[PDB]
Amino acid sequence: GLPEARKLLGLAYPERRRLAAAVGFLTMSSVISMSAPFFLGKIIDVIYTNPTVDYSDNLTRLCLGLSAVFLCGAAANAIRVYLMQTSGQRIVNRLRTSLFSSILRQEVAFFDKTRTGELINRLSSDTALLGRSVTENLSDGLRAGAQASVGISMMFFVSPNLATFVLSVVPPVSIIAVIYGRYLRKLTKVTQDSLAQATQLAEERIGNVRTVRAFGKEMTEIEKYASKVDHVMQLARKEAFARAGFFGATGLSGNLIVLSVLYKGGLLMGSAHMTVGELSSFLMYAFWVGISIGGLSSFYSELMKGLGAGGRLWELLEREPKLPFNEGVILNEKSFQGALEFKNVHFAYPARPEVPIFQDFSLSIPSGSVTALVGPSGSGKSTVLSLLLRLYDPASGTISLDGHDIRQLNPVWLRSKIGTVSQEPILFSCSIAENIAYGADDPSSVTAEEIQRVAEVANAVAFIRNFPQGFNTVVGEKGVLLSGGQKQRIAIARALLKNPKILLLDEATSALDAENEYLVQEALDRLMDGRTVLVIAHRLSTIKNANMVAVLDQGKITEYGKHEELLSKP
Amino acid sequence: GLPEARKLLGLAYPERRRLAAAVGFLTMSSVISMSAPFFLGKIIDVIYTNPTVDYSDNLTRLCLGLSAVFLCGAAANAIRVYLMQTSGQRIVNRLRTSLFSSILRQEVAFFDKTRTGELINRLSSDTALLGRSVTENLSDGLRAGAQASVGISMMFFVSPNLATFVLSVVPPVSIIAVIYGRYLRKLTKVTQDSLAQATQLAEERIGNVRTVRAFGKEMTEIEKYASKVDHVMQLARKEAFARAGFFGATGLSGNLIVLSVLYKGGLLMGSAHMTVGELSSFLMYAFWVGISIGGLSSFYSELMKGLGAGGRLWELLEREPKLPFNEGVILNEKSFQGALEFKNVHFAYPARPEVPIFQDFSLSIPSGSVTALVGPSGSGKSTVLSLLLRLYDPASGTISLDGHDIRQLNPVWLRSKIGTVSQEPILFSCSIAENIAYGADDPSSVTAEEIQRVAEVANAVAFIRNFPQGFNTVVGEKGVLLSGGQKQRIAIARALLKNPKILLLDEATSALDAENEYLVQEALDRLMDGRTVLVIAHRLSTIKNANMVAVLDQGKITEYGKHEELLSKP
Ligand SMILES: CCCCCCCCCCCCO[C@@H]1O[C@H](CO)[C@@H](O[C@H]2O[C@H](CO)[C@@H](O)[C@H](O)[C@H]2O)[C@H](O)[C@H]1O
Ligand SMILES: CCCCCCCCCCCCO[C@@H]1O[C@H](CO)[C@@H](O[C@H]2O[C@H](CO)[C@@H](O)[C@H](O)[C@H]2O)[C@H](O)[C@H]1O
Ligand SMILES: CCCCCCCCCCCCO[C@@H]1O[C@H](CO)[C@@H](O[C@H]2O[C@H](CO)[C@@H](O)[C@H](O)[C@H]2O)[C@H](O)[C@H]1O
Ligand SMILES: CCCCCCCCCCCCO[C@@H]1O[C@H](CO)[C@@H](O[C@H]2O[C@H](CO)[C@@H](O)[C@H](O)[C@H]2O)[C@H](O)[C@H]1O
Repeated sequence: GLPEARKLLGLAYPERRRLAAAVGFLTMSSVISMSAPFFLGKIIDVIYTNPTVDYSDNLTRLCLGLSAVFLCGAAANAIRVYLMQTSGQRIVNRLRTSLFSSILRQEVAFFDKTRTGELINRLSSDTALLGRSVTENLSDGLRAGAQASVGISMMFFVSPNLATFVLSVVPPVSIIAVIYGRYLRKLTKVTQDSLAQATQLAEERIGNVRTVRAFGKEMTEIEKYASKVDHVMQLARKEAFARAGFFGATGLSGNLIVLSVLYKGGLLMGSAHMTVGELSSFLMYAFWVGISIGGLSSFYSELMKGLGAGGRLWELLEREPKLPFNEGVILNEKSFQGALEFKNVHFAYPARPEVPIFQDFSLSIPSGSVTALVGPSGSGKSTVLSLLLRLYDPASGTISLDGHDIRQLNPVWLRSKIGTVSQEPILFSCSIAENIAYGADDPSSVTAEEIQRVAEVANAVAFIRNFPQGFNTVVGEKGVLLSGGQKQRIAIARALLKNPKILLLDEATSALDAENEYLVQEALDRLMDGRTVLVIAHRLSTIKNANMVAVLDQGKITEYGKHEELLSKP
Repeated sequence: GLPEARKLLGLAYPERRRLAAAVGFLTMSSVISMSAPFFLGKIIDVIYTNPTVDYSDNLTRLCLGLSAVFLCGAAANAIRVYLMQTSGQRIVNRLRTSLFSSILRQEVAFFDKTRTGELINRLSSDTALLGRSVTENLSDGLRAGAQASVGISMMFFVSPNLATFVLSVVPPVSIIAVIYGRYLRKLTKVTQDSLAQATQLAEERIGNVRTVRAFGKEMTEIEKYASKVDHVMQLARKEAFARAGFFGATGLSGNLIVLSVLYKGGLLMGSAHMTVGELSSFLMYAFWVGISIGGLSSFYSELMKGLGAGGRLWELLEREPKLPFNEGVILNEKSFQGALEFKNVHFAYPARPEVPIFQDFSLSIPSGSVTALVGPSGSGKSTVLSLLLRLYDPASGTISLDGHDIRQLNPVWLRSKIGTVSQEPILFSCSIAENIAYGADDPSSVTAEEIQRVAEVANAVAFIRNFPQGFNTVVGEKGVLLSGGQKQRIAIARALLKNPKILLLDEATSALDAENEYLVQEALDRLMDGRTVLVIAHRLSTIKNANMVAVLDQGKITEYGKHEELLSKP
């Protein structure tokens, strides 16, 4: 309501001087324009009164004068439109940057409960709506509002009898038409509800054609759908009958209302209360009020749509992340060794809080050691990485870095010290070089020599240069699809460029081939060297060579020790 | 072109009598309507010539007569709209059923290369377009075409000088405006291309916020996006300048063209070549031609859109499935025993033809035996089920049922004999009872007693009745979410109701809990009894108890025999 309009006020505020200039051009053009029916009525009565008089010179002067008025009106409109559009574009730009900045500051839990599609609809559609609502739509309502105001005033000035008549007739007709319109909307909802059901059934059955086939139900589904769409046709016929009636009734009413004005006006002329010019003026103003009422109606719908968008954008713009974005301490070179400690950690994902991942999880990972995490569910093991990068906070317990609770540190800084290599790595739809550069604190500051060096160590340089575009080859989803081994080696190149003291590896037991597996293992060994390594082990070789082995069973470290001492225990 | 219009012809053909009646009402209304500027010009000249004459009785008779004309016109419009809408609805209904029927007849390979979203856009949007293109849009172009035709003819009848003048002036202005319009479209594309890039970047980075966080790149992405949207603003300002110029130029040109007609017309009146009424008639017809040109323009855009839709729908309607839908033999009771044979089967999925799944795969599954399929990739093992249900055909080799190549049999029938229980079952968004009933050849013919019986055997009846709605509980995605064990037991209830001689089980090694695992194993044992079972084994108990064990290595049966004889072999 009142604080909503206050937010729309401040939104247009940085552009107040452009919008004021444009409103000034809009007022000038709209009010000068409103004078034409009045002056046309005077000319109509002049021709009527004097049919024997030569009007060539007046006409030539008037048409030369009107040319000049039209050139001015065109210049004023050009300026007004440019000022309005550019004002909106600046507002939408400020909405895009502000909205994107807030979204990326939110905790992972927020993304867990919010769909990417909805956030993109807010960044696309809602920013467009909100931007034009305080500009184009505000100008549109302002013109229509002034033109109904001037029009109605001019109808009463031209003839207080005919204006009072129109004002007594239109409202009852408009009220009845609104009630008929609301009925027609309900018959439309009934049809579109039924059509939505049929389309959802169709979508489900196409999407699960393998299950449909498997049970020999293609013919059944075809007949089911045919029954649903035959019922839609039944509803659509009822709707069509009500729509035909409405268009007939509103059309007749519109025509008869105009006819009544021509008839009452015709009689007022005969009785000398009015001239033909005066009636012409009245009808032009009445028609202009009609259009202006339409304009105010369209302005109200777009204002409500823009306020709807406004509520959705102020929701994210004002959202305070439930986890700090760039806040906390940084450790010095002397104190940062890369030792990690889990102490009585309890955790369940925000989306599935009913499923406990950790239940009193304690694990001590000393500096420069290789600790192999072993256990049943990989969901539990993979969650360790998420908590170490503080994507989430434990429900209970603490995670410490060199004795410091990771909550007391700058999360951006914490993450710069912890590198990761996934079973299935994520590469953005940009060049290989940009993807590798991403590892650096400053990816625009990396040299081609640094990118090439880590690409050699990661055993990635040969397949990259074997691309026609080389390091300029656009990868990701929207680009060139890479093999699992190729994606992993670029992930290792990125890790090497990051150069973290702590490394978290998730071993890929799902897929690896004779050619890739060798060059990936060789690169992973070079990467693992001189770093605190936490590895979700699947390969027997990494478990035997690891300094320690941790058994994760039902979200707790049940057994911990060297691989050999673990075989002789149970 | 010519065969395209021939298809649109036949589309409207079943509704030819409704559409003819509506066109008749459209022609009547449009041609009677076109007479009003002519008759208004005569009345204008009558008032002008006789200002001293009482016209009250003529006006009252004319307004009573026009009331009757308006009541007729309203009735004709109501009928015309109803006939047009209902004709389109019948056409769209025939397009929905025909299109859905063709889609579900297509082989699984088709769905492998076609997105569900695209098929739903063809069933939603394109059926709507095509249906209104031969109805509403055809009527719209027909009215506008007749009204430009009558209008232009009437402009020449009213004044061949002024009509020739307008015809010499509008085309040069229209050509120049088209060239300026095409330029403005290119500046718009440049802006919207840039905006699409920025939005895609935003979508990717929001969608991969975990990777962005992990490398401390939230601030980098925010600044990257801000750079892209600042560049969009630069393009949008250039576009805004060209749009402002175009609206200024087209506005001025429009106004000056009308002014030229008022001036030339004004001079023709002075020289006695025309009357005020005649000029009024001419301007009304000129304005009506203007609107009609707009109407023909809108009709051409919608005709092209509808032809675009038409090409996409005739593509699927005329597509011949690359695998038979409901064609082939059925075996008798005596000859159907449920014995299966794979002979030198070679296969690679249509989407990934570079990856061979089977390379000379041969496996003999005798009637009433339990064969356990064991091996590395589960992708290979799961493909056996797809080939047995003939969702695909082998590239080489044969699959036989009781000595008959499954290609020679009716695939619907073949599938009625082969049941399946997946690790992750598929349940539609309908009642539990409807989901269970799906197993039957006639799911509407199953009794509540039959559904309850299989639900008891499947150990499903207790959790189903423990639902507030019971067997009426809507499950699937759009409904009540069930546990893995609950979904599996309903899958077993459906299998029991199907009562197949052959059963294909995919053992769920991913998830199973102490409570579910017992009741699911008990139900699976009752289901496995007296049937030819092929089980993708993960549980050691099922491999030891199985009649035979088949080792699948690199898409071939490397070792086959009893579990004990297999341990002493390598
Ligand atoms: C859905 C559509 C609904 C439309 C409703 C139609 C309503 C009918 C319209 C009737 C119009 C004619 O209305 C008629 O106007 C004249 C002229 O002002 C009035 O006539 C009276 O007042 C005028 C002055 O105003 C005097 O000159 C005249 O001598 C006197 O008789 C009539 O009292 C009135 O009945
Ligand atoms: C569908 C219906 C379409 C018809 C629309 C309504 C037409 C009404 C019928 C004709 C009534 C004629 O009414 C007549 O008009 C003229 C012109 O204004 C009036 O004339 C008055 O104004 C004109 C200026 O236009 C002066 O030149 C004249 O000295 C003055 O008396 C007459 O005093 C009046 O009697
Ligand atoms: C972007 C907008 C472009 C708009 C272009 C504007 C073009 C200029 C319009 C000029 C209109 C006036 O055009 C003028 O009309 C009169 C009246 O017919 C013509 O006049 C001539 O023919 C008429 C008959 O038709 C005779 O009665 C008259 O005595 C004779 O001089 C002039 O030869 C012509 O020049
Ligand atoms: C922005 C410009 C707006 C103005 C639009 C154009 C107006 C032109 C200027 C006035 C010219 C007046 O021209 C004058 O019109 C009248 C009315 O048709 C003509 O009169 C003719 O028709 C009328 C019927 O309407 C008859 O009653 C009359 O007997 C007959 O001669 C005159 O012979 C002509 O000289």
